[PDB]
Amino acid sequence: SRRYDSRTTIFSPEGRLYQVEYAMEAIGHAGTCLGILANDGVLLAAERRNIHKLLDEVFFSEKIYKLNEDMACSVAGITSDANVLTNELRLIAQRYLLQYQEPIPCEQLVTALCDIKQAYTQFGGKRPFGVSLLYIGWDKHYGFQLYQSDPSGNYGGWKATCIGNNSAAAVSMLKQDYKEGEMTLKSALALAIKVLNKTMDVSKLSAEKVEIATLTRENGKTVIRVLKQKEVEQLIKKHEEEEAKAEREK
Amino acid sequence: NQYDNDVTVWSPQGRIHQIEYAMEAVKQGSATVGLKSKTHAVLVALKRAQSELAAHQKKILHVDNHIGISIAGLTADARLLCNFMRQECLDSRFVFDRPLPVSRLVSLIGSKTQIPTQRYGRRPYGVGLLIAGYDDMGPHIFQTCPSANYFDCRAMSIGARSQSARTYLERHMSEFMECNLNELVKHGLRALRETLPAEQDLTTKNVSIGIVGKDLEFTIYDDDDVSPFLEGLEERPQ
Amino acid sequence: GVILYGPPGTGKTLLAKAVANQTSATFLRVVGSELIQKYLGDGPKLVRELFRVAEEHAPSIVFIDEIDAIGTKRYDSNSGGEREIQRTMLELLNQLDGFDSRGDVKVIMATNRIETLDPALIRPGRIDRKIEFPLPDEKTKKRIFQIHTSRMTLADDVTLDDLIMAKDDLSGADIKAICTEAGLMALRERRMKVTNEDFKKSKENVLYK
Amino acid sequence: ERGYSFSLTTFSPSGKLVQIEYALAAVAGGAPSVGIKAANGVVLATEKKQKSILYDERSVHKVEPITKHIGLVYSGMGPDYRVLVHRARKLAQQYYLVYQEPIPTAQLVQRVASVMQEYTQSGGVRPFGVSLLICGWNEGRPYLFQSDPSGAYFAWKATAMGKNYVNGKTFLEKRYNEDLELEDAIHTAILTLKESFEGQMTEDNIEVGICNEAGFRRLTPTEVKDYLAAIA
Amino acid sequence: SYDRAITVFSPDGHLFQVEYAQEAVKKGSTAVGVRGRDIVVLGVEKKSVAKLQDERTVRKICALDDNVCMAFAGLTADARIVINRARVECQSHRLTVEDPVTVEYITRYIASLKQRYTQSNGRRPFGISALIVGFDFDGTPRLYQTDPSGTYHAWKANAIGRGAKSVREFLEKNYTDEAIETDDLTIKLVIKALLEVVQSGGKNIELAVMRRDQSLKILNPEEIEKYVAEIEKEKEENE
Amino acid sequence: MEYLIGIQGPDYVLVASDRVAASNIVQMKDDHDKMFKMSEKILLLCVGEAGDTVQFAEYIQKNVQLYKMRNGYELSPTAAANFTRRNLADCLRSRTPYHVNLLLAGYDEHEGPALYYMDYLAALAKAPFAAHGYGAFLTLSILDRYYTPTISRERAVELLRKCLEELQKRFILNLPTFSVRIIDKNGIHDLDNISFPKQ
Amino acid sequence: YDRGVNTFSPEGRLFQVEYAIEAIKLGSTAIGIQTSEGVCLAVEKRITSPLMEPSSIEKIVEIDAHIGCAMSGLIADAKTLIDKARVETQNHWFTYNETMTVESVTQAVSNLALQFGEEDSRPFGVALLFGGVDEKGPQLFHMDPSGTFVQCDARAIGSASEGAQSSLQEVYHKSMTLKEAIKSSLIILKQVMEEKLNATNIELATVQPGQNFHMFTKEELEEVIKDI
Ligand SMILES: Nc1ncnc2c1ncn2[C@@H]1O[C@H](COP(=O)(O)OP(=O)(O)OP(O)(O)=S)[C@@H](O)[C@H]1O
Ligand SMILES: [Mg+2]
Repeated sequence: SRRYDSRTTIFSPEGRLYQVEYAMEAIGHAGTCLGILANDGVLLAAERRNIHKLLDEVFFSEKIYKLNEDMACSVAGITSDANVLTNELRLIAQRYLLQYQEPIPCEQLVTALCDIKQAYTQFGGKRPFGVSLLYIGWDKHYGFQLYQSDPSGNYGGWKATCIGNNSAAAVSMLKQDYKEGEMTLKSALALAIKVLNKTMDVSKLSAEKVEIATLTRENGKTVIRVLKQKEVEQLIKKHEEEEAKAEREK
Repeated sequence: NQYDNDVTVWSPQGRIHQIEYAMEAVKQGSATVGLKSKTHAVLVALKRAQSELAAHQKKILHVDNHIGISIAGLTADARLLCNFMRQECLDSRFVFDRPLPVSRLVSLIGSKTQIPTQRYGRRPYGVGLLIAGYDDMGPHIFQTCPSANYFDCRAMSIGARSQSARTYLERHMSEFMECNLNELVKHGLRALRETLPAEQDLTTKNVSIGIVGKDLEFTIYDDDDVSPFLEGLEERPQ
Repeated sequence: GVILYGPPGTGKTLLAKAVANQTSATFLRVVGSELIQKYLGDGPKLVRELFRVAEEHAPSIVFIDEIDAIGTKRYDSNSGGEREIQRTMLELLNQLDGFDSRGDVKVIMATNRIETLDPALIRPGRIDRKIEFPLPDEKTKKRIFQIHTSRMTLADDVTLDDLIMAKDDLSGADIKAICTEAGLMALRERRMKVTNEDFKKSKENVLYK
Repeated sequence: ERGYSFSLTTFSPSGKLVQIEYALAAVAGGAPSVGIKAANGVVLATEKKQKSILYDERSVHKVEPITKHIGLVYSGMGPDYRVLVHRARKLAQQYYLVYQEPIPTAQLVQRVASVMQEYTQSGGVRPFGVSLLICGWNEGRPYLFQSDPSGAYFAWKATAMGKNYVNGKTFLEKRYNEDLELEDAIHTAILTLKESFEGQMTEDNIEVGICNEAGFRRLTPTEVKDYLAAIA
Repeated sequence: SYDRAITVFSPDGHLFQVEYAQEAVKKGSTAVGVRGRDIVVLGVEKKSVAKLQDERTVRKICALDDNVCMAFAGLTADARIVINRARVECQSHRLTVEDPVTVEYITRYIASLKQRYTQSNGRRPFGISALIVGFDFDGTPRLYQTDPSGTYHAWKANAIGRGAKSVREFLEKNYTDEAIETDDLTIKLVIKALLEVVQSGGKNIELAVMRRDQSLKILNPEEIEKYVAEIEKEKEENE
Repeated sequence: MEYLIGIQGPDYVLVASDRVAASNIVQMKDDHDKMFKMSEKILLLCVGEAGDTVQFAEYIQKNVQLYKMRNGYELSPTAAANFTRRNLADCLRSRTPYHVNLLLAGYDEHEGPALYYMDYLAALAKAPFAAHGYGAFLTLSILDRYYTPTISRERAVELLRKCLEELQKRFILNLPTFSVRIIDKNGIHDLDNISFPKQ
Repeated sequence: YDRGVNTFSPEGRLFQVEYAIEAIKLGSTAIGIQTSEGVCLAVEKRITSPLMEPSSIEKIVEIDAHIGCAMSGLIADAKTLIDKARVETQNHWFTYNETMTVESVTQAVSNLALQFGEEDSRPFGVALLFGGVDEKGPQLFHMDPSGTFVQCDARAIGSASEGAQSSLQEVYHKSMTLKEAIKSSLIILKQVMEEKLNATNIELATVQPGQNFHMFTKEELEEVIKDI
């Protein structure tokens, strides 16, 4: 019985460990998600993958998952492993609300899940999750927040990050076009359609190929709005009008 | 040899090698000789040491007032079966208020040590128990082995260089069932001088004798009271 | 014995190149990957006679690059499998510790995955000088920039530092990469001095795939 | 006894779960089956050939009902199918004992696919070798979902599973539109199962089940002969 | 339950999974700490900021109580669960014996937690090393460190992480008695220490001092911009 | 059996309790303290039987100090009081229910001052003033006689002075001394340990 | 390739018990000498760095008021055995109202030393000396990673163990005094350690019949050194 054990927990002789690096190797391919904020509001831009002509296009979202009443997440990686995590921190936020009668702060929801994710990399002889995912949300302590999880179990706060297939190309351009605290929730939308114009090799930016959801703070609402397919393409062509203007005049 | 790793695996010849390697552990410890008369049961051990200033490792232990044992092998598994041995004697004395018989004690050991010889990742007990005791039927000499196979015998010897002691016991066992306590002991003491190199024999600090007797509680003699028994032996012929 | 090891692209072969540049002695080069032969048994004898001929000539230091190749992959064209790998590498290791006259030979080493090859070779006496190859530092990355930018009529806009930090763990090859790529970009438009946006497009092309 | 308590499904160095990739090979070598929803109900049709004339075809069934209004077919290996049927029969009951309501078809696939994902990570088990097609008409609108051995799921208009599934999906793409009745979808489900069957497609070589707003039911071989007649 | 011996002996007398975990420490970022006679000063280098992240979620100096600070190296995911198990124990000390936790006590808890975890079934060892710094009752400032095998060990000045042998060799030729003369002069030893390490020229360093009665008080990058000016200004005139 | 009091103002909360630790018929300790801090702006005032007032109220204290270290900020007085109500209610239907009566006082920078009321059955009440013990029957009627929602903290002390002098006129227990706190934007402040000389 | 942890050799001993015997050859050396006047017991510290605080490490630690200890090999897992010995001497005092003898402490630890496996995970890699004065006078015991203990008179354990034992068999006799046994041990430690001998590299402790376990400190210790 010890001949068949694969030892998914031990170190390697060079010091690092192989199992989560194979998972973060798989997190590169198969998906593209990004977020941005500088002011009132925060967005999640995600690219759809299965664009076959025979699907029902239901469940209000594809890679966006509403977690709390004022925060949501975008996921990347193995989709079946994602469904277990998404309905796991969905009731971490509810057992907080049962205990304190107050909505959960957005940061310590991430730390609670990233401790469950860390435990499989550390004992049990168990396959870790090949899932990395984003976090938007609002709380009264710091306002609009943006986090990023990794399959190793370590998180981080950010301002704009992509976990796409060409995510290094996206990050290299996000730190080429940015402004700290002045990107309103229209310039960020124009910047969002600019970034996934680059990283998507399928050109011309099909409006059914991407999904965009925004979280804006209305007084006691915190409206999480998945914007429909009638206002994507007018935001698509708005990027197209200015690029023919800027190329010809230069 | 891939058939040489775990206790569960049978050989293609049908001999489990992990049991056969625990027989090598009992052949490493020093020799000891047990034998019995009609009315007595005497076992004699031979101690060893590491340096000349370190003390000698004892081997004869006291289980009960009518049962004593002698060990050979690694000493840690010896105390593991010894604390099982003492426990099974005094609870039978707690329940039935009687001395637990010897032949019924050893069958508890044979069922105890057979269990880790069949599971996975469980070593055998490397130990060399020679048991001397009293039933209502007189003296008994029993030996065990790490194959969980206990033997009824009348004189045996186990440990390092013990085949030379067995040849002495075969050609003198016609005399054993008649003699008193005095030359019953020094019959056994002539077996321990057989299993030694030809220069050092019995220098009163490496030998121990334990006797249970028909009106005599089990008694261990150590390195001063050995000297009455040890005197009265002839010189080694050369 | 002498040996190098490190990540893919640090300076184990180039360094040997400079070594030979300085030298005034015999020198050879061959790759372990080519040692396997689709037949059986030859490669070993090849090693034997090769060591022989090398030893027979002169003050000499031969070198093989990437022996771990023979211990990492497997080519279906090979007749068998490890069933020759083992024996060949064995005789090989012997041929550096021959009881007979070792002669005037010293050997260097250069592998990317040293951890996984047969440690038997790593025995003291067969291999003596054992040296790591690290990630060069950014403050030295500036020197590498200087290297691959000295004798090119660059444009004045060269702000190399804001280009150094792009790949947080880049290699000394990446410098040459960006440089020659930007030069190509210049040649396409027949320009001469290499401007900064050229560095931009360079970092974008060479790295983002 | 006890188990193994270690996952025998690990990541490749190329980042692919190899045992799930092998389980999809066993799904592709199964019996072909198609499923079509059209505007008032869903049609599930499969292909059931006994190996010889000795078998009793009225003994086992490919098309199985889960509740009053949910049916379920497969394309994979046999004995794995009956396990997660009996699992899904039970899951529809614990929803009903809490809420006193027939389960939505979406929430069933939430919980059946959660079993299959849980079963490809836990210790000492090989994954399932079946893919499913689940129908049902909850709140008027019908539904058609497809799971996989990995644990994901989709929402199809029309799809095919089994052998030559890549040819059926091209055939359905040139056939299906938004506006069909239930009896039209039956006629084009036989027309796509005729692409891969043998010469004789009788009333017992196939097995068809439908949903309405009247509920899920399974066709008897009488009217299956009438649909097989005047076909192709 | 997964029952398997992970850490076992070598045929020559080593524990390989322990000393493989020591190399995961040997490429984490450098953490340096010295102690003054009244104010301790420890500060990690290599913040490695990419100017698009929240600066507070990347911190590696936390507090276990009001008096006990802690820095580390190795991999961060194993760190913040050892810290959260130390926060419970130092809080459970107060429900017991009434005084706050002595700095020697909380090192024995971390070291004994880390040893028995190289001893159990089916567990790889931790891959972190720590520096525990506090000024206990009766104002005696002292520090410790913790090897991944679990040997707690006091020091007067130490450094861990990537490039820790060169910094430790630098301190012994530099640690005098008058180096800890002033509270601003002990900081000039640390800023001279990590500048003799991986670059971090005022932009990747974050010192954090503690004056034996305060909590931790991180100076923002204005005094480090001031201190690295004057530490290099004295170097400018003498050489 | 004891007596504590909860006057709450516009930007302050004035709390006070007695100092007597009782026994069979004697008083063991005359300067006991019923006051337990958890944060810089949250107090706790516990009344009940012998073992449960000490150990429950410090069980809550270690959970509030832990919340500040894990996150860097404190609980609100609303959330801190509502965390306590879950702990009695879960331990109520148990083999060992706690029998304590308490009221919690807190200030926040968002909703200002706050006062909550509980009992040994874990029922919350946001109240402008409250009291426990048998002295609550004597002293609530003076307190709603003279309460204004806009009351200054100087006259709120002398209202508490008036509310305790009647307690030493028609109440059969002894109760000589009373310890007084005040909570505001600057945190906890100790006021004068008001008392009545029995010499 | 990979055996289990519980496998016999073809020569019959074990694998990982015998490997743990090799591990205590890397520890610092330690000398204990039994004398009828009392038990003296010394060690080196192996100071690595000048920046290191020297007194934070220890090898002599007490078990009870009349029993001292000395550890070698690894250190981090020695503290598990020390804590089991301290609890055992207090359970014996609680239930029998007396002091546990020095021998019966050792077998209480030696039963724990070989209990690893795959149920209920490796042998301990330390070696211990137990010096104490019970009612049979001064005692000196030595246990093993194998769990085998035996009374010694002058035992030297550590990396310089076999080099010291040979130089210790020539000077020991049964009628020593404690004042010369202390001096005879530091002559041996002066040879075998790397650095020079001073008041910080070593430490001692003696147990007497009269007084309890006493550990020397850096004031009364260097009068032995300057009068070596
Ligand atoms: N440290 C460096 N300084 C200057 N140039 C360098 C440096 N490292 C790499 N280069 C350049 O990149 C090339 C790669 O160096 P190599 O000697 O091929 O390295 P290597 O690590 O042996 O490569 P591999 O692993 O066999 S592909 C050199 O020929 C130089 O042109
Ligand atoms: Mg190269």
